[PDB]
Amino acid sequence: QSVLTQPPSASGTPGQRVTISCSGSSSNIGSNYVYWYQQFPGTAPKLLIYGNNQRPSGVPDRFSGSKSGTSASLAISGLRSEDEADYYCAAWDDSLSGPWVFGGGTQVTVLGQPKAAPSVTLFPPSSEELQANKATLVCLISDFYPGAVTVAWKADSSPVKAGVETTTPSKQSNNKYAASSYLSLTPEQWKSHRSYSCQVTHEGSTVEKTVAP
Amino acid sequence: QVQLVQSGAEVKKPGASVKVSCKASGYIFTSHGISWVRQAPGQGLEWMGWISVYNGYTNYAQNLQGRVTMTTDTSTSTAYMELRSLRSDDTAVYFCARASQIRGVDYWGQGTLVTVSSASTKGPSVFPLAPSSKSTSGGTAALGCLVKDYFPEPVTVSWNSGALTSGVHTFPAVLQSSGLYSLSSVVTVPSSSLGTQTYICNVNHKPSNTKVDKRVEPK
Repeated sequence: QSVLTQPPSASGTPGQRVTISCSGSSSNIGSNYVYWYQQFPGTAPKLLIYGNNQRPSGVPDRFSGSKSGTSASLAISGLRSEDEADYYCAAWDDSLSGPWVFGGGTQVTVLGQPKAAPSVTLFPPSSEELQANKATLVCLISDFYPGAVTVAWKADSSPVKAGVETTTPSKQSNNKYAASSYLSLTPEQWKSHRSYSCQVTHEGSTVEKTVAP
Repeated sequence: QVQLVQSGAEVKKPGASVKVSCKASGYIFTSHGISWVRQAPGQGLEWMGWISVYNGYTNYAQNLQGRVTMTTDTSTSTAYMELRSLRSDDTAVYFCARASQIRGVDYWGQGTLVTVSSASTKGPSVFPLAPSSKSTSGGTAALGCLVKDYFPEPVTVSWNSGALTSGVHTFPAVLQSSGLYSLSSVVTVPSSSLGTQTYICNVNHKPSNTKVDKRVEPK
């Protein structure tokens, strides 16, 4: 659907200059102004570059835009963790695809951050939930990097396959990652086992927390 | 000081219409156009059209097959987008944004999530995740709240009416098999504070017009 073409991903380590290409044709980039946007999860896009290469208020000059022929480029100099976001190009377009077109977005990852094993907290069902004849175990996984984990659940020592829901890791305010997993059970299942465990695998090694009724 | 403030998230049945509003401030409303851009969850930005606040000219994206109408009210500095004959493929965050020739689409509203579904709104069930000796790790203790079985997105969570922010993480929601969402919010606090400090999670689910303030107390 996007008329302009950007790479789906770009990456670098801190202090690198990362470039993101945006290609189109004569009716858009070739003849018209290009714009760039930064978007963080859950937030609106923010204008980063207008008019091919101008920075609006508050955008620091380590972001630079350029254009040549029918392709444009955003350069993120001095890369740092706060630059992890999606970046979109856009342009006016004089063809039938116009009047305004977007690229498909580029997700920027910043590598070379300090590795960190996860912290795991496992909450039992609350007394309130049990009194409502339901039960959820809540496994919260925090302060890890890189942002990838797997979660497995056990009842006593037996693997539990059903009733599990697991979120994709996302960044904490401190730029490390967190994730969550839930196990739904009946109150009688909760009460009838000696313990339940959540086992988190990160970078090949595991951290497992156990709770007991 | 340019700001565009949109109306709240909404759920709509297939075949219904939605009208989103966008209140502009910090500049002369008629001096710029207003564009609308939508974004399906996790996906890219799609231009829908734009209107000249000053002279009324409009241009709409062909792929919407005539289903969008854009209007403005100069007296209240508000722009509106109405999308008719809704379908589930219309589920998206809808953004208002200011438009002009030089600066392009420059300032954007905060976005409005419109969920198109035959299911009815449902407010959350909020349960405390109580601190205990088992949720404490050398000087810090975790406590939280579990926000269960709501529809549609979004929910917001604060702690102590916004006074407690350091050490807070609110997780993304998961869409369960029932078609309802659940999420959690957790705070890491000093163990010593557990006595004499209070903790209330403030859950707002605007789609169902429900707010829940749940006290989270030691077991």
